[PDB]
Amino acid sequence: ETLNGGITDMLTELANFEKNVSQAIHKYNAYRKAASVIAKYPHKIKSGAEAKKLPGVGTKIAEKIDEFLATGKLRKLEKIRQDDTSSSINFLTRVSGIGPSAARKFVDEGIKTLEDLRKNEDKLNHHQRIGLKYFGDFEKRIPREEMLQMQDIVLNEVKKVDSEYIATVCGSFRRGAESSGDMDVLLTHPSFTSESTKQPKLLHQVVEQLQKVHFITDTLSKGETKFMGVCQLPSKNDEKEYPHRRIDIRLIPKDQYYCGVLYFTGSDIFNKNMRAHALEKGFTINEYTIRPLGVTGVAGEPLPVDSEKDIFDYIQWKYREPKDRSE
DNA sequence: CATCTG
DNA sequence: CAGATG
Ligand code: NA
Ligand code: NA
Repeated sequence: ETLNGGITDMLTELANFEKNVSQAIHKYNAYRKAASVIAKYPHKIKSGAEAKKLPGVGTKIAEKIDEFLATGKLRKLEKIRQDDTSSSINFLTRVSGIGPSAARKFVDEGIKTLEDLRKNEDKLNHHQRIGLKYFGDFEKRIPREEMLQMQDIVLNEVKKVDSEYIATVCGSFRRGAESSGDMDVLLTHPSFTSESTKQPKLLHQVVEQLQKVHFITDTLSKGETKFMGVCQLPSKNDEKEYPHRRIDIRLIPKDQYYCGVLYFTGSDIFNKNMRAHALEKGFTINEYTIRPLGVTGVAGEPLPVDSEKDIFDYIQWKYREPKDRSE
């Protein structure tokens, strides 16, 4: 956690690069396990040879560790931090809708900058056009003071559309947290379930509303259960318009809400432990259910959840307010 | 994992 | 349809 941090980060930068630039998925994987395993390792790695002892770690890495340990740097790390090409890729990728692949094409196409991009909007898809348009906003964090004002509007509108809707805002928003990265809304209705053969309107109906009033301003994507888009806090008394923010809506068959809601809530850490305990309590949990565990190794059957309460009960645990769902 | 592209 | 992005 700090005894072998430099080494671990390195491997990360390294991993990163194999993946992002080179298409070295394998190598890229290679770095990751390594960092993962040095991660656990309890002592002060005092050498490569030492490290090699580790599973996951070979000669090439071990070699790298040496140079690192030996001198506060690594030539490869050095070169990769300079190379304006590889910098391009990390950069472009900062745009929504641009990943590595795209990033690489564009570069070899000669686009490595923001302006580069605008000059050739023509070359981007709807998402990326969008992404370029909001780069700034996209990067800005979401403050709860705003977060609240937004959830206010959402809930009120889903409500009008139909009193039977059930919306919930997950994320760290839900955990407590002062700011957040994007609005994530969970969505359901009684009239939609595991078996219930669909209902698309269920989703497009609300979406409609939001936009109706100008809260939803642009579309990243819109399926029949998921919608990725752009909302915006109606600017008040003209002088201070707000940042544009990523928001997502997702339909769920009622019978599987709470686990969803549980799960999207977090923390990643929380889930695990909670999940680990579920298992101890002879249970299994995932994004959708809670099944009694058979001793044969495994076994099925989704247990019924009417709330987040139902789940805890099951695993016979302390009901956790979202705040303390941290770790 | 769902949606988009082409 | 494969392949990419989130
Ligand atoms: Na991107
Ligand atoms: Na293939």
